[PDB]
Amino acid sequence: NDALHIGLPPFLVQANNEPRVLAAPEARMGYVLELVRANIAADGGPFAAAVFERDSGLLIAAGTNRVVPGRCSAAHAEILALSLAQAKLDTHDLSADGLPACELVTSAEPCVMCFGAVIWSGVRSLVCAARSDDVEAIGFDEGPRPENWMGGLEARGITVTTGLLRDAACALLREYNACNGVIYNARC
Amino acid sequence: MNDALHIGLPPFLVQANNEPRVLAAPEARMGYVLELVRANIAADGGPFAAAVFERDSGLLIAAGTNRVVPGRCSAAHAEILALSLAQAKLDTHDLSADGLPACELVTSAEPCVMCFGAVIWSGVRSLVCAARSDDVEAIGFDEGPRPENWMGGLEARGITVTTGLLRDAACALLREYNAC
Ligand SMILES: Nc1ccn([C@@H]2O[C@H](CO)[C@@H](O)[C@H]2O)c(=O)n1
Ligand SMILES: [Zn+2]
Ligand SMILES: [Zn+2]
Repeated sequence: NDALHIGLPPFLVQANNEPRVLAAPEARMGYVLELVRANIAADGGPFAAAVFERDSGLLIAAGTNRVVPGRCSAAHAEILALSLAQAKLDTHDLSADGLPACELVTSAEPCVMCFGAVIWSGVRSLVCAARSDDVEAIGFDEGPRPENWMGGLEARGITVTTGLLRDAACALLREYNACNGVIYNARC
Repeated sequence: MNDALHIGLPPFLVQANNEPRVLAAPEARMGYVLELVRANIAADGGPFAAAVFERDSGLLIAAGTNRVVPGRCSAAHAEILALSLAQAKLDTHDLSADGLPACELVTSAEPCVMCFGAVIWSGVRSLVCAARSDDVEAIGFDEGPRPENWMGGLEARGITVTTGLLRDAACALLREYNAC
């Protein structure tokens, strides 16, 4: 109660502690989707994200949705990934002098809150898997984002790419929803 | 710290989140939030503060301030901290959980797009702002690309919005921050 403290589950600490370099976009997203599955198993939401150095593929920090277990509605994957990267690099601005250009790789297009977080973070690129329609058509609300939000990011100098490994990302979302119920199911 | 995400709070804010406070009148609530603004500036933070109160009684639940630079966290806006600390105190991610008294976010200035979203997901049923978006822009702070008619967006989701409460007092503090 004397500070904002969002604990990270073991698999996420593991992810943030082990050096990892993933050059290809598919490799980066593949890893982020692995975190989605691991997070679901760790009582978290079906969302994950990670900040990588854009030009080297070095993983800086990863985050996942810890809203329920962390008793914090702001604990979205993007918020955690961006904040943990900033804490590690010791700056609130990921585009600060001397720092490498950063990229946020996310399992799904950001909700309105994370959309804003991306703009303030300093990352220079956003790479998404599942599309907004995918998540919303599955019961996930992205919230009221501004018109042509992608264009807005582009105007902020933030490059946007979406649909990367979309099929696998959507499969994981539907898999989560298939088990998102109170009635026990051994398959879950 | 390494593992978890840990945003430390300055002395005045730790105190604000532990001392009993019941402020019935909206102006009393905002007056207190503005006091946190000045204290935050003295504590190397941005000129913004916010607090979550029980809407009817005025019982203070939690307070937050802009700790972006000293906390090395761009998401550490006043609103994010206030809503998050309130959720931690009430043991839930949803401030609208059945049984909980209606909550209200009293903030020193209209929210940026990130905090606009945070308010929506928080469970608060009311938002009360002092300084207007234009006042914030007037000292170099960006509200970001918020959707058209953001206030209507909140009202459409069951969140009442009040703006301009003690606006001039809030602006006096914003201008002072800019000058110094
Ligand atoms: N892009 C998105 C979309 C949704 N969510 C999460 O799933 C819940 C319902 O949409 C939301 O409450 C939130 O936990 C998310 O983290 N990120
Ligand atoms: Zn989000
Ligand atoms: Zn904000």
